[PDB]
Amino acid sequence: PTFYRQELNKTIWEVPERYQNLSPVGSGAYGSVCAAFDTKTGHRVAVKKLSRPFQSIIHAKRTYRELRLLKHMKHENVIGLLDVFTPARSLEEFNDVYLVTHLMGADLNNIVKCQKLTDDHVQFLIYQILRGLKYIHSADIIHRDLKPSNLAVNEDSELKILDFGLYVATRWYRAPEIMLNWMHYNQTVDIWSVGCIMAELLTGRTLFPGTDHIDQLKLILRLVGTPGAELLKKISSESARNYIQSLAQMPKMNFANVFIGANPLAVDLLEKMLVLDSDKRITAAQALAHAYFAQYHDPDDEPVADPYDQSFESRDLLIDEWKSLTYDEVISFVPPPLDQEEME
Ligand SMILES: Nc1nccc(-c2c(-c3ccc(F)cc3)ncn2C2CCNCC2)n1
Ligand SMILES: [Ca+2]
Ligand SMILES: [Ca+2]
Ligand SMILES: [Ca+2]
Ligand SMILES: [Ca+2]
Ligand SMILES: [Ca+2]
Ligand SMILES: [Cl-]
Ligand SMILES: [Cl-]
Repeated sequence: PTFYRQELNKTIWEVPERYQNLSPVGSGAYGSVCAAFDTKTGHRVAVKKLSRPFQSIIHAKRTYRELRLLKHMKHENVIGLLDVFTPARSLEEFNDVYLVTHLMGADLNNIVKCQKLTDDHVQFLIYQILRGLKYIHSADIIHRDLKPSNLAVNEDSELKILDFGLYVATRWYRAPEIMLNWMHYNQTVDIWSVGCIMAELLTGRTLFPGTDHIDQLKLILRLVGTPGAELLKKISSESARNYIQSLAQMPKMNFANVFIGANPLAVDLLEKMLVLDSDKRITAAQALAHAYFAQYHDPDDEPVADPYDQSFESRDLLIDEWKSLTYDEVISFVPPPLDQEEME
């Protein structure tokens, strides 16, 4: 392919002539993103240029991690790859990596902001998040920082999870076990986040808008009640445990009185998601079977992922080894068919 250069976001992008009309649409994880027109298929795409992908072993391994992850993800509610390219003609000059996916014009904050969503619409949005999470969780991949700005949405409210498995971030949607650095956690950290997202879609208000980690924990405990001693097991820091134990005891609120006027099935699902005990939190696959999603649920169209080999995560390799491995993954990429779906 012939490449061309264009300055975007104050830096030179070098992309195949196939991709035209590049225009910036914001930052992504470890890179920045432009919308583009794919002249081969007439489809709109998003191209992410990774920022300094091989500057250090930290960048180099995270570049490999992201490319491996995105090459594996093949689900309608999860960001995957249409293309990956580099202007380099050999490994020796390989220093830049561009990732291509279908263009999604918005994030979930653009949906929930200037509209009173209907309950049927909220169901569809949360259903899609859970379908994507069932898939990634089935490959032992967790998001850990799921939030509206990590949900890409198009003009028809079709949604994809992004930046899973990977500047001041909001902590308002993080699972308490993550926010507070608890010793053990599981895939249901992401279900807590779904509960906070869903609550906000139903009420139009952030569920736990804490000003710091302590204020956020206090807001959480006001809703769900103070935890038992069993939960202290999870917390290494004695001062943190002593603090939580020292709090005046609070009962769990009845969610029916918090989410006044919501579909009772929505309230019931929130009660199952917003539990402090992560071993008692509903899973994505269980939530998909909940009656709240009855009109959308379809067991034939809620697939799991092929096994994903993450053995590389435990390995320390040299920068040039990560770089060569990443180059191999760029070269071996097989673009998917344009049409991968059939009528049910
Ligand atoms: N507009 C749009 N459409 C699809 C994806 C993205 C995207 C990507 C991304 C990831 C992988 C890839 F291969 C290509 C792009 N990373 C962050 N974002 C956006 C997520 C919403 N806020 C703006 C940036 N942006
Ligand atoms: Ca990891
Ligand atoms: Ca169906
Ligand atoms: Ca088809
Ligand atoms: Ca379609
Ligand atoms: Ca069927
Ligand atoms: Cl967000
Ligand atoms: Cl701790």
